[PDB]
Amino acid sequence: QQATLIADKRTNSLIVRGTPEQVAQVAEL
Amino acid sequence: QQATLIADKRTNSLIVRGTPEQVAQVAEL
Amino acid sequence: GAQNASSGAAASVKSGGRLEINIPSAAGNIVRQIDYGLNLDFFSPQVAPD
Amino acid sequence: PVGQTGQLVLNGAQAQLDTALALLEQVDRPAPVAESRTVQRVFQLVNAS
Amino acid sequence: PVGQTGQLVLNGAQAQLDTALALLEQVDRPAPVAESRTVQRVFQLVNASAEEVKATLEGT
Repeated sequence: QQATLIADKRTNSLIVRGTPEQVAQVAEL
Repeated sequence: QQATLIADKRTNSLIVRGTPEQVAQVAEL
Repeated sequence: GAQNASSGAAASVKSGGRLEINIPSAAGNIVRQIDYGLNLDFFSPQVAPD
Repeated sequence: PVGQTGQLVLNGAQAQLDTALALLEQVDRPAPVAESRTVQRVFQLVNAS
Repeated sequence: PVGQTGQLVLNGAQAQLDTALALLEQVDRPAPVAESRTVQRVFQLVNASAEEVKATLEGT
């Protein structure tokens, strides 16, 4: 699949949820 | 499934009907 | 039910007047508000920990 | 074996007994744990939305 | 066995009998219990709105 992304507008937080490889890709972006 | 919930407006009563595990979850809420 | 240009603003302040418009139409009624005087609209106000 | 209860009734001469128990002390350790198939990271953005 | 009733009629010499009862005292204990496949937590939010937090977490 693809990693789940959750965006909070109040706190300006990005939450990525997936396999450890899919999460390291967002972490470098 | 999920527990059955019955709400009485006249008496403000909540009635939960299900398995003993499903009922203890509403009882703690 | 009326349409205003500041509906999508996070915060607002106004002082002046306001025109209320109610025109019936077959394609959808024109129901508008036009504000005059001073209009200040603020959109999307993010603040950083700095 | 005492059923499938992780117990094991073993019954032999004492020489065999104190040898098998020294080996089992060496080659017998709990299994490793799986890591996980899902992780979370939270990023507090500063400049972007 | 007395059917499937968790009873067990065992019948031998007394030497065997007082030996088997000592072993069974050691290697016989009740089974462990499963934990559960479902848990609940309740969070009393202080600064955020519980309904907006739920919509954020569900992507709606």
